[PDB]
Amino acid sequence: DWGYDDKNGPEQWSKLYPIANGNNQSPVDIKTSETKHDTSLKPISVSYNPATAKEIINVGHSFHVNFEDNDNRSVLKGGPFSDSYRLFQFHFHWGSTNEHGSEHTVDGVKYSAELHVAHWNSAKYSSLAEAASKADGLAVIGVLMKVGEANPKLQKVLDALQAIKTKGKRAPFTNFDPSTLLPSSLDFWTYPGSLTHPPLYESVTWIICKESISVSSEQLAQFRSLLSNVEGDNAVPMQHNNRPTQPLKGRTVRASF
Ligand SMILES: NS(=O)(=O)c1ccc(NC(=O)NCCNCc2ccccc2F)cc1
Ligand SMILES: [Zn+2]
Repeated sequence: DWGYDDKNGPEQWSKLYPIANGNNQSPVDIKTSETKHDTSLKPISVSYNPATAKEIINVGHSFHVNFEDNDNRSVLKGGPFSDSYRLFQFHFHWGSTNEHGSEHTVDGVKYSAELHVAHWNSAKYSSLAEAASKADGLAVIGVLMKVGEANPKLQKVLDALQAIKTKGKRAPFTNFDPSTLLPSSLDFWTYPGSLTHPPLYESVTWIICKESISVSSEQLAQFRSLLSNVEGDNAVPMQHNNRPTQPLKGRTVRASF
């Protein structure tokens, strides 16, 4: 059972998952003086149907908001992609204090949290299960979350957490368009990488937004008040779930701007 504590956490994941030391691991530190602007990168285009929102789940180390993915009602296009990618989930990462919590960093700067909006390649594969291990299978948008003013677009998400306080609880989460959480500008960096926790598949084309979104200190406290234990056990708050940045190993981070 992998986790984020000292015994089962990121520094130990390679014992069970050798790809943790691979050549396309995520997240990374984006050094802006080493990024390569690419004129072939098209703008990011997201078109999400709020009717595809399905369910919110406490998965023990985090929580997930999942989406119906039987058709192309909610898709990501453009950027580095020729294929359409189908939305299936968004979630967050955070840290134990405000000074860190993001997974990606920019010129060494750590933000307080990070939003991940995940999609799978339905042009080429028939299911998330098939796509998840393919090099071109997944596309995740990452948004860095900077501590500051309370973000009202987070409100439905935050209000839902009281119904999924402990591990394994789930509840309907409907009529929600997560493009409302994205920053005003979709200028981005992109690089080939991986899932940021086990099974750590090197299957993700990352889209990291240049512009951050805000989150308040109290909103972050709501994330950290989620419990990793099952109902009835001693409460164990979800204090953090961000992986340290990993070596680029010769990869190039491209810039759309
Ligand atoms: N933080 S993140 O990089 O945005 C991120 C991290 C993890 C996930 N999880 C995920 O994709 N599960 C789907 C796996 N497909 C089913 C499957 C097939 C074969 C073996 C195992 C298995 F579960 C998503 C995004
Ligand atoms: Zn994530």
